[PDB]
Amino acid sequence: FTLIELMIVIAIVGILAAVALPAYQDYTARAQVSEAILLAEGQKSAVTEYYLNH
Amino acid sequence: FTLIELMIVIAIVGILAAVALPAYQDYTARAQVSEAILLAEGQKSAVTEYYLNH
Repeated sequence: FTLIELMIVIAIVGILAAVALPAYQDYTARAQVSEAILLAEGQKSAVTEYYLNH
Repeated sequence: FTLIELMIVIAIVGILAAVALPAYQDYTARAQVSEAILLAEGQKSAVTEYYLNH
């Protein structure tokens, strides 16, 4: 019944390859989001300039 | 599967070195343009003078 001990090791592996990964689709998003942040930044200038001029 | 976390960091780097640079060929232009602005300025004088005289 080391087999159990085995099947234990199996069992603990059994419920070890499921739901043990939080928030990574969450995390990639941030950067994937933040990528979008990276772009309109330059627009701020003429926006300011417009506000600056006007 | 920190490898994922790794490959995530890779992945987020993956789509991080592409299209994250707005409008700079746009911006250089302005000055590159504005350089051209700098020159004919002096012509305005005799232009005025011509208008001034005449």
